[PDB]
Amino acid sequence: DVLIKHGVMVDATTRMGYTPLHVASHYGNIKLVKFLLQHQADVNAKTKLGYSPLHQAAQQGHTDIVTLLLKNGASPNEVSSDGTTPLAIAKRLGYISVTDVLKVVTDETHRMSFPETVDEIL
Amino acid sequence: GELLHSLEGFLDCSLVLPPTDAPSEQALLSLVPVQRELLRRRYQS
Amino acid sequence: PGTHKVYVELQELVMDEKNQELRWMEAARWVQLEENLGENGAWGRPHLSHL
Repeated sequence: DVLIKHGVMVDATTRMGYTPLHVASHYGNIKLVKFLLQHQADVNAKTKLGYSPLHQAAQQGHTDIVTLLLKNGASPNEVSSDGTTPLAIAKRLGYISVTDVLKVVTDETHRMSFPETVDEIL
Repeated sequence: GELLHSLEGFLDCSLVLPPTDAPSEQALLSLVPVQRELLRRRYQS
Repeated sequence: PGTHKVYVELQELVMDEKNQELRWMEAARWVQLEENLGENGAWGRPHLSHL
């Protein structure tokens, strides 16, 4: 809230194209996902490898982020450069709950995306 | 207001089954696509 | 952490027998599927919640 009021860009991208909505969906922080989406974050933003904030939620098994991202405009059919859809990933790591929700919204038809992290410590 | 909006979406995807004189257990299976599409409509915006 | 799964309990204001005093006693519970408490005291079969 303090950062966004200052004028911080909501859709800032890292070297590989990850937005703060990508990171919040990846780490299972649904309250910040709602906060970012309330402040005009791109729900269908893609990284350089074509991963949506919905592929991160499905890859990490966060079913409630999957629900909240779908209800805010996430596409269950956009594919990544690796050739995976947010559901195929759910089936690949065997997340039954994420597969069940993404199965309803996804029509008929081995790389893991990880946001960069800071390893600094004193 | 958010709770009311969620409840409006809940009612929009609710399937009302009116009374009928002949329960066939097969015409009830004709509403499988209806329930599937109503769930896609709740799980989607 | 932000959202958890929810276990729902339905309680009704009922009067007992031996005392005729009002008490909140459970009637239904929702864990994915719903269960209703009968007069005998046993929770019934889980069932889809029709309204």
